[PDB]
Amino acid sequence: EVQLQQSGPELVKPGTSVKMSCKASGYTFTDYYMHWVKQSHGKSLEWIGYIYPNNGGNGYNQKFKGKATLTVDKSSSTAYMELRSLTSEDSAVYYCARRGGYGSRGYFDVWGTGTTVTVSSAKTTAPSVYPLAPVGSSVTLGCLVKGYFPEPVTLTWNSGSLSSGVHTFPALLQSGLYTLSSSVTVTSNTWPSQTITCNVAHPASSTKVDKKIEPRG
Amino acid sequence: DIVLTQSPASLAVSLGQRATISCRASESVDSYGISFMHWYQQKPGQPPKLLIYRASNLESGIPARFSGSGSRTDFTLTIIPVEADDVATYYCQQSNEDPRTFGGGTKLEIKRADAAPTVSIFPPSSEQLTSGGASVVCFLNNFYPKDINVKWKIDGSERQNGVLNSWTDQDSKDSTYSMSSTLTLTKDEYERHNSYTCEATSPIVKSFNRNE
Ligand SMILES: COc1cc(S(=O)(=O)O)c2ccc3c(S(=O)(=O)O)cc(S(=O)(=O)O)c4ccc1c2c43
Ligand SMILES: [Zn+2]
Ligand SMILES: [Zn+2]
Ligand SMILES: [Zn+2]
Ligand SMILES: [Zn+2]
Ligand SMILES: [Zn+2]
Ligand SMILES: [Zn+2]
Repeated sequence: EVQLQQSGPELVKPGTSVKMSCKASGYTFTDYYMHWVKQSHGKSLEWIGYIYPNNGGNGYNQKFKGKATLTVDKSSSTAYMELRSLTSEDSAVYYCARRGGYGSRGYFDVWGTGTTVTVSSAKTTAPSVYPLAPVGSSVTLGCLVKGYFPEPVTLTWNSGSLSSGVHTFPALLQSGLYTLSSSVTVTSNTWPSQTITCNVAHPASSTKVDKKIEPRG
Repeated sequence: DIVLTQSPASLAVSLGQRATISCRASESVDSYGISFMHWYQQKPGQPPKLLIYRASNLESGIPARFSGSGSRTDFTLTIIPVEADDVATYYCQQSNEDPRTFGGGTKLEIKRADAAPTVSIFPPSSEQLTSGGASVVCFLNNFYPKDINVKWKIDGSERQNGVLNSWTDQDSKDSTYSMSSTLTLTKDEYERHNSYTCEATSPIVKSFNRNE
């Protein structure tokens, strides 16, 4: 398997710099050109530049000339991109991508896992997690995750053993803070006799919370 | 730069039917008689994945339901038959000259039969009420098409804003959408009224009474 493993999400302050990595495995790193691409939520893809690890040669989109710097560490098979003078226009997903084919005009054959950069002054804030119990054949329960920053959180049901019948809704910003919710629908004979618990993790605050959904009243 | 214009922006296609997506380039992207134009699929929350390279070559491991053709400035991607899990954004991209450039994307949606949402209403949890906030949550699950109206009423009177609505992407199995609608109020304001209703459009209606 060809793998391009990118570094995790960064919350970084306006005007500062951020450096992100792409560790390659499953091929000889120095035989392929590594390119970088920006995707702004979650529409346009834009080509940034490239670097050849074999010899060190590199090139840029004019647009990114004063913004991005590409480097490699050959011994650990890793490409780096550093972005400078950050503004909220730099908030985006960044991909490394390996050039395939035999020449300069090669397509991208493998894309990296993506690094999300959030450019913000705001502080890391742990979510509050609230169980949503009901007020026929099926019952629907919920989980409300309110007041965190930055993205992401991960939300599962019963550690992930309950994945059928789940809808986890995209987070939205309210008052500079994220909120998300999730529903799970099970058969009426399942809960409350069988317990159902929302699991929420927000790595940026090292918080994990399990909330059991209990019958109201 | 070389501009790539895709059409349409959004393509609705029934299961089993053919999808065709166009990409026009503002100049030829041929060199040596070879068209340096590629197609990628991007599923929501996922990195792009190569489908077709050099206009017509099917990438290893991509199903033969996908194909490409064209040359110079005019390219098409075809999916036949379309399957429920082809919902994604499809991107064309030229590599004939620097800088590489991509089209704006085409979103594939699956046309299917209308479906009423299953609607569930949830009062503020008592944990939340202990902190001065009150959010009332309505889930509208498994409906089609995506454009639904959700209305809140407090003691039968309509309310916006404090309303936040979030849709899922189209489900890759049953081609439905779901959405959540959250009404956020102060705890003071929540406890000044008794009757809370969410309505989805004749509308599907869920209510509760705060005292019951
Ligand atoms: C007539 O010249 C041909 C022919 C082929 S062929 O295999 O499709 O016939 C090519 C197939 C693939 C080519 C590739 S690819 O492997 O990176 O896709 C690049 C170039 S390039 O312009 O030197 O970058 C080429 C330049 C000229 C090329 C071809 C490529
Ligand atoms: Zn131009
Ligand atoms: Zn040209
Ligand atoms: Zn569903
Ligand atoms: Zn009032
Ligand atoms: Zn009232
Ligand atoms: Zn009653």
